[PDB]
Amino acid sequence: MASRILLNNGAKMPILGLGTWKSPPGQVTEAVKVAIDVGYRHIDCAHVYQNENEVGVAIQEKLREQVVKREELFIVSKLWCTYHEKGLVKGACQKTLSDLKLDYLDLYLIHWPTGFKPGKEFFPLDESGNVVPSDTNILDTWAAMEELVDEGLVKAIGISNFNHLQVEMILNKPGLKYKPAVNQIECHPYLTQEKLIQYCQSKGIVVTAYSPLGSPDRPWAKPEDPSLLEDPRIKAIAAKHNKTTAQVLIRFPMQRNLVVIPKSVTPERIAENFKVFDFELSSQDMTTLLSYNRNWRVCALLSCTSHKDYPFHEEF
Ligand SMILES: NC(=O)c1ccc[n+]([C@@H]2O[C@H](COP(=O)([O-])OP(=O)(O)OC[C@H]3O[C@@H](n4cnc5c(N)ncnc54)[C@H](OP(=O)(O)O)[C@@H]3O)[C@@H](O)[C@H]2O)c1
Ligand SMILES: Cc1cccc(Nc2cc(Cl)nc(SCC(=O)O)n2)c1C
Repeated sequence: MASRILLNNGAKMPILGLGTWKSPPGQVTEAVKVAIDVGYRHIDCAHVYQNENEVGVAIQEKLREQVVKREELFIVSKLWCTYHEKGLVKGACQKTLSDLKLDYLDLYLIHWPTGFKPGKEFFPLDESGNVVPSDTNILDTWAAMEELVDEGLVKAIGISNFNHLQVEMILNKPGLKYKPAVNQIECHPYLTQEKLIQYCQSKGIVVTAYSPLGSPDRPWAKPEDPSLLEDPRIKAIAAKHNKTTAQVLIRFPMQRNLVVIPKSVTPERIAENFKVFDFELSSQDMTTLLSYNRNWRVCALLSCTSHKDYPFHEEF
């Protein structure tokens, strides 16, 4: 198991990163500091997570402490849906760089393929509870992302929550300057993403698996929902390998040549989640975990099911 994966831009992306969605501002600074101390070299961030300033504080402390150099870190952020308009992309990227206190990002992603009306609200809703779209399309937003690479503000650009047709739209864009390096998608034993992973890997696009533990802190969770961390079948695989259920869940995507970004703000769990390079799931273990697929999404963006670019009507 190599600890990094080569991207189509020539850079090496660490296969394990720390997620930061739902990491409250007063906890995330310590979380990122613990993560860097433990050995994480990749942090997944987003403007919409509303904590980039605090992530910035942590990165800067560790750089000043000389625990790491900037070139050893791989920092990802994401363009939020209200900034798809071509003329807003650069400003959004610059606000993120300013919050993170960085001169460049390693990877900047279009967070979702759906553009939302610009303004103060992250999720601008109509009276029916559906998001108000922006008059934007994916290809113009991609061209604005490419300008960030030309200016040196970001080393690589990519996408998140794009279906294969939407990726194909970018790959076939007239005058394409840069291919996406990464597609960041939800992926875990209940949503195994076989077809989309096959597709992406066949195009040289690295896949990053989000919500690998099933996002037990997601705010919309319901008691009837499935729970990976409580699944007795996965606990039995963990018990066999003298590991925790979370560690099994993190190792799983690693053996599929995916990047994985488990989130925690608990120092003991940050450390636990990093101890996944000292064991191997068997061929049978992988086949078994893949069989748990149930097409179940944490993140189904249900307020956008009428949006022209909603990604999840397509099979993959
Ligand atoms: N591109 C996108 O649209 C998108 C969407 C979703 C997620 N993401 C990214 O992917 C990351 C991970 O996904 P996620 O945040 O949804 O969920 P996750 O990483 O699947 O689960 C995080 C939850 O699991 C808990 N946890 C972590 N390690 C654990 C352990 N070893 N034992 C027991 N519980 C543990 C965390 O608790 P504590 O924090 O309290 O320890 C938190 O409640 C996000 O933070 C974000 O960076 C991206
Ligand atoms: C309180 C509130 C109001 C409106 C919408 C949402 N849904 C969110 C919020 C955030 Cl920060 N992230 C997601 S999905 C995670 C992602 O897109 O990375 N969904 C939430 C959590």
